[PDB]
Parts: sequence; C-alpha cells; structure tokens
Amino acid sequence: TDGNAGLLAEPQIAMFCGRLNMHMNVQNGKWDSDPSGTKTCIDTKEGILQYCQEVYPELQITNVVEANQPVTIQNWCKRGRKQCKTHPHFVIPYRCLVGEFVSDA
Repeated sequence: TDGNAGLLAEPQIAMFCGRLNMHMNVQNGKWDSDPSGTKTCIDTKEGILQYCQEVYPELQITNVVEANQPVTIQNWCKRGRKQCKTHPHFVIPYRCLVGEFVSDA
C-alpha cells in the first residue's frame, strides 16, 4: 500500500491583476481559478493569508511566503470564470503554509 504523499501538490495561490486569482489543485496538480468566481489580486500579506484559508479551508493554513521559483500559468479568467485564455503569465506564487498547532499554558 506504500505511500506517495508527493502525488499531492503543495497548496499555493497566484495573482495577476485584471484576472481572477489562481490556486493549486492539491489532488490533480493543475492551477484552477477562484472557487467563488470573484476574487482578484490582493495587496496585503494578511489578505493573502485569508485567501489561502478560503481556498484551503481544511488545511490549517497559518502563514504564507513567496515561493522560490517564478511559475508560468495559463487559463487566467475574468469574473465568473469566463473568457479564460490560454495566454501565459509568469508570476511569483505564494505558498500557503500549514501550521502545527501546539498547546500553551
């Protein structure tokens, strides 16, 4: 039965102003557009953390950081996940960092 956790992609978000935010589909490794069909680029770190939590509600995301590598992404969409174009844009995505909760006195 021996495992391969690496078959799951890392949770991350990517932004390009003028288009809906993208995020990594953990299960299939593809970049998908915004689940609500409405969210566009975010200009605060706190907003990006909130967005990670919205897209990955069960992952215990507690922090975010820019990824090491720039990434090319196709299929950016407008509101409603409409007028999706194959035109590529490269951006630096943000990794959604899973937190390990511990107890305090």
